[PDB]
Amino acid sequence: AMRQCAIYGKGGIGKSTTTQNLVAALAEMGKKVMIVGCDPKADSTRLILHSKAQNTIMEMAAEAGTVEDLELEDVLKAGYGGVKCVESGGPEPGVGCAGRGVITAINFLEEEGAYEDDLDFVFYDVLGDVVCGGFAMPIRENKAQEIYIVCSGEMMAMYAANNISKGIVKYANSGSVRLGGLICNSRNTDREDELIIALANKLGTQMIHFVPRDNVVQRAEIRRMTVIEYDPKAKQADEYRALARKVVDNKLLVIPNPITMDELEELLMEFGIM
Amino acid sequence: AMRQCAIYGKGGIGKSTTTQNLVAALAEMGKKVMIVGCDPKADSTRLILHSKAQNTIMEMAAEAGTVEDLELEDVLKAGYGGVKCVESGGPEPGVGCAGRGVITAINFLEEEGAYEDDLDFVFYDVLGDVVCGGFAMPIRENKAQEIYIVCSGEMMAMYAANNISKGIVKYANSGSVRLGGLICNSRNTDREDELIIALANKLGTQMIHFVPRDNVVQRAEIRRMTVIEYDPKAKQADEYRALARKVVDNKLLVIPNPITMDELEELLMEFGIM
Amino acid sequence: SQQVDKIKASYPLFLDQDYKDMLAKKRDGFEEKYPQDKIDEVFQWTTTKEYQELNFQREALTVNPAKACQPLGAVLCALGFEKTMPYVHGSQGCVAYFRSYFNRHFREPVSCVSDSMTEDAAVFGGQQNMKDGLQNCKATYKPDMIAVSTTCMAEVIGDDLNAFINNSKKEGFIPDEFPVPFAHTPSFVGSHVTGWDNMFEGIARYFTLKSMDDKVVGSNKKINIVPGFETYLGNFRVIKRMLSEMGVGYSLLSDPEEVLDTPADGQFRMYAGGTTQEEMKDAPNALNTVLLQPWHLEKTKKFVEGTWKHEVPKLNIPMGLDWTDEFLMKVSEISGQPIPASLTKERGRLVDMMTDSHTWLHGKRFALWGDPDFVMGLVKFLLELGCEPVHILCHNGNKRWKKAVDAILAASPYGKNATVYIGKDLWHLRSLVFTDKPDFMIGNSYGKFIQRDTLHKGKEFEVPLIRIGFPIFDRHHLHRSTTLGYEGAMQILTTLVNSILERLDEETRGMQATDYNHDLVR
Amino acid sequence: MSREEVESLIQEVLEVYPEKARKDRNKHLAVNDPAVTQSKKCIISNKKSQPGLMTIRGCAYAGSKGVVWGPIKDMIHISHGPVGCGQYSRAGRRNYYIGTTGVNAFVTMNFTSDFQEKDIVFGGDKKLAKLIDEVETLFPLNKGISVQSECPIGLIGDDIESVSKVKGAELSKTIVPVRCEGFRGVSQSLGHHIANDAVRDWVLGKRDEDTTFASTPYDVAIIGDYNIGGDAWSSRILLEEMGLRCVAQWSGDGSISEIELTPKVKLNLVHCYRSMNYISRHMEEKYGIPWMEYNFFGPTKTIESLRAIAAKFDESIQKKCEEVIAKYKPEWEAVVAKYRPRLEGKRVMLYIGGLRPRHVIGAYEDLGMEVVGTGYEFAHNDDYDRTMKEMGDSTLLYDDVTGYEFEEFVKRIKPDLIGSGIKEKFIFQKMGIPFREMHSWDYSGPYHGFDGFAIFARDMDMTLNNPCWKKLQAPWEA
Ligand SMILES: Nc1ncnc2c1ncn2[C@@H]1O[C@H](COP(=O)(O)OP(=O)(O)O)[C@@H](O)[C@H]1O
Ligand SMILES: Nc1ncnc2c1ncn2[C@@H]1O[C@H](COP(=O)(O)OP(=O)(O)O)[C@@H](O)[C@H]1O
Ligand code: CFM
Ligand code: CLF
Ligand code: SF4
Ligand code: ALF
Ligand code: ALF
Ligand SMILES: [Ca+2]
Ligand SMILES: [Mg+2]
Ligand SMILES: [Mg+2]
Repeated sequence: AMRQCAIYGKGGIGKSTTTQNLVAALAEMGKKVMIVGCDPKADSTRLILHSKAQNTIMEMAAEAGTVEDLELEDVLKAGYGGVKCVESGGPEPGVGCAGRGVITAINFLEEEGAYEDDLDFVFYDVLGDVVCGGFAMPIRENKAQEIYIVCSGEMMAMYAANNISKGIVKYANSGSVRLGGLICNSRNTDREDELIIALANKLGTQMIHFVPRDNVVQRAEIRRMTVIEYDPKAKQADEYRALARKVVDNKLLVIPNPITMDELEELLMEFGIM
Repeated sequence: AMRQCAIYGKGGIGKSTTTQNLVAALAEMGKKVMIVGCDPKADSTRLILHSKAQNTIMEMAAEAGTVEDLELEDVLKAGYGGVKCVESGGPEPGVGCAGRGVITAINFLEEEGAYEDDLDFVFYDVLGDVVCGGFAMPIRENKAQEIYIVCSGEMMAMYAANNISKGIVKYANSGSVRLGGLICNSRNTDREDELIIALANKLGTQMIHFVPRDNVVQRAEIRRMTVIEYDPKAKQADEYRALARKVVDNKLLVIPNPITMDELEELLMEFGIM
Repeated sequence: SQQVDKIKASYPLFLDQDYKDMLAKKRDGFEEKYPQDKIDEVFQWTTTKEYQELNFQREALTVNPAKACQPLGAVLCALGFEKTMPYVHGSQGCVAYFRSYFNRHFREPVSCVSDSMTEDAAVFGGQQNMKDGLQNCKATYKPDMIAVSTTCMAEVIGDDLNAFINNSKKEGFIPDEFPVPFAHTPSFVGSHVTGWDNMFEGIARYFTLKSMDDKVVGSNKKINIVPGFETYLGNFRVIKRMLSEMGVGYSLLSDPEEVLDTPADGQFRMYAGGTTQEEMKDAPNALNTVLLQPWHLEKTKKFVEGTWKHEVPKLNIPMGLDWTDEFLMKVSEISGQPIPASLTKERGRLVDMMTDSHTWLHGKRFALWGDPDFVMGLVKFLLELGCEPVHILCHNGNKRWKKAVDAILAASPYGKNATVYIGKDLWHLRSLVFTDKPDFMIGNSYGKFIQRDTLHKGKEFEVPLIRIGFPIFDRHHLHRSTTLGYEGAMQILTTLVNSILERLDEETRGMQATDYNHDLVR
Repeated sequence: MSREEVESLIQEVLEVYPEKARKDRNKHLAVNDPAVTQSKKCIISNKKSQPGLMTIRGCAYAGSKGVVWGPIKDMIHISHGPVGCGQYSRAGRRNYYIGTTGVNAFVTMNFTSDFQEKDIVFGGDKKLAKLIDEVETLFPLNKGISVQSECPIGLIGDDIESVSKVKGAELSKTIVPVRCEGFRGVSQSLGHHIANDAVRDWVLGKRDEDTTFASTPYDVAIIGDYNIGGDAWSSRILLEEMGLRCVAQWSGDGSISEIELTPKVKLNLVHCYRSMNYISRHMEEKYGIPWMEYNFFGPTKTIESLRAIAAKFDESIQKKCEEVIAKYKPEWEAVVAKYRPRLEGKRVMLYIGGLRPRHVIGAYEDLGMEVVGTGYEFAHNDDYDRTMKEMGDSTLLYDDVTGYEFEEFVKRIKPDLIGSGIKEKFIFQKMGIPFREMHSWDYSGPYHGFDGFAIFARDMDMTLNNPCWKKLQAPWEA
C-alpha cells in the first residue's frame, strides 16, 4: 500500500477540483488518503474540509518563528471521509517566492513523518504553472511515483500538458517517478476525446478518464463540498468513482515522450477540426 | 497616447487567448499595440505571429551569453495587424526560476527603449499563478498603469481574482497602477454574470465585459489565429471588438478593495445558486 | 611545553618534536592521506602545460576567484556619502561578510545594516523587513540617509525595493522626505564594481531625476568626479590634491576617505565626512563629469550623459604618465585652469625617477589581476617603464575591455608577449606563472598562495607577489597608498624597483656562492 | 556594579528603540544571577534578529561552509551560488590544517559555481554536474566534495541532492549536499544543526559495516574544536599524553577518513557544545557512544576537564592524567606568576559566538580578571543555563547584541579590556579600550590547554597594558 501521486496540468484546468472529488471517491471506497496542497493559494483542500483552511505550513511556521518549531497537529486536519489535508503556505500574488514555500513544506512533512502512516494514497495537488524546481518537489527522488496530468481538448491546455511532460522527463530519468496518464476534464471542445487520446498516445501514455463537464461540480463546489458528498446519486459522482477505480487499477507508468511544437500543431489540425 | 496594461487572472482562465484576440480588435481599430509575454511558456503571442515564437528574450540572451549582448531586433517580431510581440524566456516546468526571467526580460525591454515608440497600448500577458515579486514586474513603479483581471463565475476563478487583487494593493499604494476592471471569460456557470458583477462591485471595480464561451475561439486557435482574422463576421469577433472599445473608453481605475474568505463564501451562496 | 620567558606562538610551537611526532602519528593513524610520492607527483603535474590546458577548459568550476558580488560595491559606494548608512535588503549573512571584508582591508570600523530577511521573509516577501528595518535603522543609528542595496535572495524573489520603500514612507515608518535611495544589486550579475555602479546611479537618480528642471550645465563652475570602487585612501586624496593644486572647482561624488580613516582619540565616529546631499542635488549644475574608473561606471555614464546632459570625456583611469597627463589636460580644458608649474614639476620628477630606474625595470615580465580599470592602467604604466605585462588577468573583465587593453598592448613593443585574460580566476593564473613564468606578480593578498605554490616547486620557480590592489589583508596599512596620478605612479615605480632589488639581494646573499654580486650600490 | 545600576543601563539603551524593537530587545538583555537555570531570568535567545538594528550575526552558509564543513582538509567544498559568500569567506576563519594546499588539502581555496544570471533563471543543476567532473579532473586527490547552498539555491529549488547522489555513484566519490541557504534559520546556529545532519546522512554511516579498524579502550574523539590557530592540536597533545588515543578531531586538522572512523571511539569529548551537540547525541543513541562536555580555557578548567575525562576510564589513564597535570604545573604556574600581577582585577567584557563567551571566563579568572559582562550571537537557552553558573552575580548578559547596545553598555561599564569579533575590534580601539579578537585570537597562537594558556596570557597583557593606550588624547586638549 501507500501510493504517492502528483497532479499537474494547465493552469485552472481543474486539477484541484478533480483531485478533491477523486479523493472523495477513494475515501468512499474505504481508502485512507492524504492530500498535500502545493499551491500558494490553500485551495487544494476546501471541498474536503468544507472550509478554506488557514493553518498552512508556511503561515503557521511564521507564527512560531522557525519551521522547526512547527508541529503536524497544528497544520494537519482531517475532513470529509477522514481524508487528511495539509497546505503548503504561500505569499499573496506578486510577492515572495512561493516555490521555496513548497520546498520547505514538503521537507517539513517528510521529517515529521506525515506520509509515514497507513495511507493508501497521497496526492500532491501542485499549481498549474509550476515555474521552478520548487514546484517539482513532489516529483523528487522519493516522493510521488506516479503523476497524472489533467487537461482538456484545448490547444493551450494540450501544449501545457506536453510542456509539463518535458519537465517531468528530467526527474523520471533521475528517479522512478512515472507518468500514469492524462485525465481529460472536459471543456466541451469539438473532438475532445479524440484529441486527448491522440496526444496521450503520442506521449506514450493513456487517457485514464474523460471527466464530463457538469455544472453539478460547481453547485457542489459552491456548498464547500465534493459532488460525491453533495449528491451521491448524481451522474457526475459515478464518473468520479469511475476515475477513482481507474487510478487504483492503473498499472501503466511511463516516461513521457514529448513532441515538438510542430508535431503538436499537426496533431491539432488532424484531430481538432470537423 | 501610450497605455501600458497588465493582464492577470486565474490560471488557464483565458488571459493569453483573450489578450490575443482583444489586441487583434485594437489593431483592426488602427491601434498600434505591443504584447509582452510574461509566461515561461512563450504562448502569449502565438495567435498574432501565427506560430509559436522561439526567439524569447531569455533563450536568446543565453545564446549570446549576457543579456547585455542581446538586441531587440533578434527578439521583437511583428505579426497580425503589425502588432509587435516579445516573449520573456523561461525554463521548462520544474526547473530554474521563471520569476527572475521575467524580471530581466522587462528590464531588458525597458533599457532597449522598446516601449519608447508611438505605441497606443502595451499588454503584459502575465501567467495565471504569479508566485513571486518577479511576476509583479509589470505592476512596478513606471510600467502598467491599468490592470485587468480575467475570470469566470467559478468559485476558484473568483478566489484567484480576489487573491490577485490583494497582491495588487501593495503596488497600487506604492505607485499609480490601478485595477481597470474584470473581464469575465464565460465558462457557462449558472449565475455567472451576476456573480462577477457582485464581486466586481465588492472589490470596487467593474465588469468591463462578459466574453461568451464560443468554440469558434478554439477553431481559430487551432489555425494559429485570432477569431477576428479567422472569421471577422463571427459573432464572437464582435464580442472582442466590443471589449476592445470598452478598454479604450475605460476611465475607471481603482485600488482593489479585497474581501475576506468568509465574505467570498457569502457572496457565492447568494449569487451562485438557482 | 612553553618557556614563560620566551613564549612560542602557533608557528614556532608546532615545530617542537613532541608536536611533530603527534601530527605524524595522527596522519599515519587516521588521516589516510595520499603517499608523499603521489602528492609530489600530482603537484608537478599541476604545473605542466597539459594541466594548464585542462585548467583553461573549465566551464563551470571557478577556483579562487578575483572578484566579489555586487552588494559589496554598493556598500562602499554608500559609505562615500555624508552620514549615510548602507542598508542591504536581504539576508543578514551578507552584511556581516561585507563589513568584515572591508574591516580587514582598511583596519577600520565598517558600519552597514541588513533588514535580516529569513525563511518566511523570503517566502512571503520581506516588505515588513523594509518597513521595520528602515524605521529601526534611522531611530537607532540616526543616519541622515539610507542607501538600499540587495542580496541575491531579494533579487530572485523580485522584492520591489521602490514599492517597499514608498510604502514604508506612506505607512509612517520613516519621514516621507527622508533620503532613501535604492539600487538592485544581484550577487549573480557582474561583480562588486557593478554594485558600486548601480548604487551610485541610483543615488544620482534620487537627488536628480525629478529636480532636473532648474539645472543648468556649468552653472556651479565645478567638475564632478566619480571615483568608483576605490580602496586606497591615497587615490581619493591625490585627485583632490591635484584638483585643488590647479584651483579647479570640483565635487568628488562618493568620498569615504574620512570614514575609512577615523582618528583613534578615545572617541568612535560611526559616520564621518562624505559627499553632502547638496553636492549630489547640485551635481547636474556642474561643468561636466569625469569618471576616474569608466569601465565599471557604465550605467552611471549613461545616466550622466542622458539625464545630466554632461559630455563625459573619454578618459582612461589616471594611472601612469600618459594617462595622468591626459587627465590633467582634459580637466585643464574643461575648467580653463592651466596646469600649475607645481604639477608640471611633479611630472618631471616622476620621469626622473623612471630614468634613474629604467635600467632594472626594462625587461621585467609581470603577471597581474584586479578590477578592469586598475589592471588596464597598471598595464599602461608597466609599458611606460619598459616592463612586460605578460599575463594580464581580469576575472570581472569583458570583451570590449579586453580589446581596449589589446590595442594598448599593440601600441608598444613591450606588450608583444602579453595576453589578456577575462573571466579567468587565480587558479588559471597559477598555471600561467608555472608554464610561462614571469619575474613577479602584481595583485591582492590572494596571490600569496600562488607564490607559496611556485616556491614549493623550487626557489628559481618562486614568483614573488607585489601587493597592489584589493583586498590586502596580510599587510598593515597598504590601503593608505596611492596608484593614481604621478604620485601613485612614483609609489608604484619605487615599489616595483625595490621589489626587484630585494629578490636580487636574496638571490645574491649566498656567501662565497652568490654574494659576489651583492653590490652595496645599485 | 549592582543589578540596579545595570537594569537602569539596559532600560536606558532600550529608549532609542521604536516600541516594537524595544519590546523584543528587552527580552535579550538580562542581569545574571547564578543558581537561576532557565530563561526565567529575562533571557531569551535563538530568535529572529530585529531588522535594521545592525546585529553581528551571520547566515546558515557560514554555519556550514564557514565553521563545520570548510575545516575538512582532504575534501573540496563548493560554495554553490553567486560569487561572494565563498570569496568573503575564503581563508577568513583560522581553522588550521596540515596538507599540501591545492593537491590533497583545499581549505585555503574558494571553489564556487560562480552563479551568473542564466544559472538562476534556468537552474544551475547541470552546471553543478559539469563542475564536479572538472573538479575530479583538476583535483584527483580529493577524498570527497560538498555543495554549500547559498540563498539562491534554496529559492530556485535546485535538486542538488540528486546531482550529488548521481555523480557520487558514478565517480564513486562522497558528494555531500548541504542545504545551508543563508536565509534559512536566524544565524550560523541552524547552519551547525544542518551541517551535522548532512554529516550524519552522507558521511558517518559509510563505515558502519566495516570492522577492520583496530579500536582500543582509550579511543576518544574531540568534537567541536576547529583548531583555530592550533587550538585542537594544543588540546590533543594533552589528552594523548595521558594515555588516550584521539581517533578524530571534528573540523580541526580533520580528514574525511577520521570522521568516518569516529563511530568506533569509546568516548566523545565535546568542546563546542552549540555546534556539535547534535551529532554527539546521534552517535550516542545509535552507536551507543557516550559524550561529555569539557573546557580547556585556562589551567583550572583544563585540569578540571582532564580529570573528569580520565575519570571515565581506568586507573592507568587517571594515574597518567596526574602526571600530565604535574608536568605542566610549573609552566602555567610560572605563566600566572608573571602575568596575573599585570592583569590583576582588570575588568573584561565579552561577546562571541556560542561557546567562548562562557568558556573563556575560567581562563580570565585564572589571571585574576573579572568578566563584568558577556553575550552570544547565536547561543540557545541551553548555553545560557550553563552561562549563568559562570558569570558572577550581577554581571551583564546579552543575546544578539545590537551594535548600538554594545557601544552604550561599554560606555558606562568602562571595561579595561573587551573581547569580540573583527566587526567590533576597531570600533572600541577608537574609543581607547584595549580590544582583543576572541574569534580569531587576533592572529595569535592557540589558547586551548596549557600551551595555549601561556599565549592567551601574554596576549591579554600585551594589549591591555600597551603604551599606545595612554596616548589617545593629544596634550593640547583636556
Ligand atoms: N468537470 C467540471 N465541470 C464543471 N466545472 C468544473 C469541472 N472541473 C472543474 N471545474 C471548475 O473549474 C474551476 C477551476 O478548478 P481548479 O481545480 O481550481 O483549477 P486548478 O486545478 O487548475 O487550479 C472551478 O469552478 C472548478 O470547479
Ligand atoms: N471564450 C472562450 N471560448 C472558448 N474557449 C476559450 C475561450 N477563452 C479561452 N478559451 C480556451 O481556454 C484555453 C486556455 O486559454 P489561455 O489563454 O491560454 O489561458 P491562460 O491565459 O490563463 O493561460 C484555450 O483553449 C483557450 O482558447
Ligand atoms: S563565532 Fe564558537 S560557537 Fe562557533 S567561528 Fe565562535 S564562539 Fe563561530 S567555539 Fe567556534 S571556532 Fe568560532 S570563534 Fe563553537 S564553532 S560559529 Mo567565530
Ligand atoms: S546570507 Fe550567507 S553570504 Fe549572504 S547570500 Fe545568503 S548564504 Fe550567501 Fe553571497 S553572492 Fe554576495 S554574499 Fe550574499 S549577495 Fe549573494
Ligand atoms: S520563479 Fe520560483 S524560485 Fe523563482 S522567485 Fe518565483 S517562486 Fe521563487
Ligand atoms: F489553482 Al490551479 F491550476 F490548481 F490554477
Ligand atoms: F498560460 Al496561463 F493563466 F496565461 F496558465
Ligand atoms: Ca583603524
Ligand atoms: Mg491548485
Ligand atoms: Mg499566459
